[PDB]
Parts: sequence; structure tokens; C-alpha cells
Amino acid sequence: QWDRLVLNTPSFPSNYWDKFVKRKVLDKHGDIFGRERIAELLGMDLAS
Amino acid sequence: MVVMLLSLLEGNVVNGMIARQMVDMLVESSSNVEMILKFFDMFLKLKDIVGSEAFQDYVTDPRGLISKKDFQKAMDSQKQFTGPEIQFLLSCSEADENEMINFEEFANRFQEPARDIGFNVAVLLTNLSEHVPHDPRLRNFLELA
Repeated sequence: QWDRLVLNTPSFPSNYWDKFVKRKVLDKHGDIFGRERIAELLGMDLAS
Repeated sequence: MVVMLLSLLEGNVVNGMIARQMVDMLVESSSNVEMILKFFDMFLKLKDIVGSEAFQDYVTDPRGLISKKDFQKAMDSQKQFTGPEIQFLLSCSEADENEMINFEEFANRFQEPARDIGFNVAVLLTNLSEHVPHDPRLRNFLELA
């Protein structure tokens, strides 16, 4: 419930060897959540 | 039919003559088995997608109905079925006024009667796979089912 905060933060994968984990999660769950709810939840912009 | 096949497979040793004959049966009737398995998994994934929140937000009418074009584009955004599968689902779905579809009834129409035959096919495939190991053709049937 407290890790919910860093879902949408742009500095989520900092201090961690993987920085594209957000993109990988987006790629594997866009087919389920329309990619827009994933963008909103994990705090990216698709066009950006 | 699947009950007869299971009864024939009963009492069969690993890599038995009857088991090999049934595998040759399956590779002879590959296309038919693929169509049947595709039917079952297509309606299973259809029931899963009907309950998905993406399809829920695609649904807009307050009368619990999804349009034909909205239905097609929702399954396109899910990107789980191929195009002919989308057309087949559209054909199977009921067409009300202005091509209006009841997703709940469409999902729950073919799941109760097909449950028993799907379970029996699963039993047959599991029995065949666990009694005939190292079989690429039966592995292909497992991947399809």
C-alpha cells in the first residue's frame, strides 16, 4: 500500500540495475489494460 | 466419444501400441482437432475478455450492451484473437437492433454445455501426454490446447 506511491513516479527504477522495467510491464499488460491505464498507473506518457 | 477413447487408453503402458495408434489418429485428424481446440479456447478467452475491465470501459450503453463495431475494436485492442476469429465471434454473437450485442449472454451461452466435453478432452490429452513422452506431435496438440 505504500509502494503504490512509486508506481507513477518518474524516478521509480532508480537505485536498481533495471531502468526499463516500467516499459516491459507496459508491453506485457497493454493488451489487458488498453495501454492507457498502464501509462496512467506507472506514470509514463506513450508519445513521450 | 472421448469416453470411448479414454476407456481404450485405460490400462495402457508407457509408449503402448494403442497410445501410438491414437497419436497417429490425432496427426491424421490434425485439422479437426485444431478446430475443436480453437473453438474451446476461443470461447474461454471470450469469457475472460467479457469480464475484463478494458472491454467493460469499451462498453458504453447503460443497457449492458456492446455494439458490433465497438465489440470488434475492443477485441482488436485486446489483440488476442486473429481477424478470422473476430469475424467468427461476430457471426456467433446475437444481432439485436442496430447490431447490438449482449456480452454477458454471449459469454455464458456456450460455456456450460462445452464444459464437460472440454474437461474430457483435457483428460484425454493429459493421459496421452503422460503416457507417450518425447512426442513432438502430441506436444503440438498440447500447445494448441
